[PDB]
Amino acid sequence: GLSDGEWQQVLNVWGKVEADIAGHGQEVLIRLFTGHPETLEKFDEFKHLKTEAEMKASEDLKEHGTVVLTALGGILKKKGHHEAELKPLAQSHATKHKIPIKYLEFISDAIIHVLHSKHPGDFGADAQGAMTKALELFRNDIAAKYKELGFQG
Ligand code: HEM
Repeated sequence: GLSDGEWQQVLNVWGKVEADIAGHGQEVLIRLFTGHPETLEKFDEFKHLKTEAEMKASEDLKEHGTVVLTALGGILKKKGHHEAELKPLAQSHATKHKIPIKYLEFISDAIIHVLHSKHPGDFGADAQGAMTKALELFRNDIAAKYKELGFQG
């Protein structure tokens, strides 16, 4: 867990994202897909967008980025009391999309990268500490449900 002070740093940084969720969303997906090409293959509707420039030219990709960060923001705002929002996501990523936990690790690092990239010098050490914790929490709770389901990957 996170202290209230850590949660207040998480939500304060999330406010920066909300200034433009789609722009942040697109950056996260691109970092993921260029950094770990294997992840693109799980998306049937984007697997043909193998380079950064192709990825940038798709509003469909950008609306998916929007969906991803609006879901995440909604989870962060629960401050760890997220059992109800997390179970459906774990189940669908495990059973429908077949997303190994490693990919969640990847997107987690991608978010940190993007925050530093879009707000250089504005994402403090303290802020980073708290955001990291928050994503680890998220990952760890998804991990528990994967285990329940035996999604070996
Ligand atoms: C911050 C972590 C993530 C969040 C919040 C998230 C959220 C979502 C949401 C809300 C949906 C739509 C509803 C559903 O199908 O459950 C979805 C679908 C999907 N997710 Fe994720 N996701 C995350 C990570 C990932 C990663 C790392 C991958 C793959 C490398 C992935 C692959 C997919 C795919 C393939 C679908 C179906 C897509 C489509 O129909 O275009 N997700 N995700």
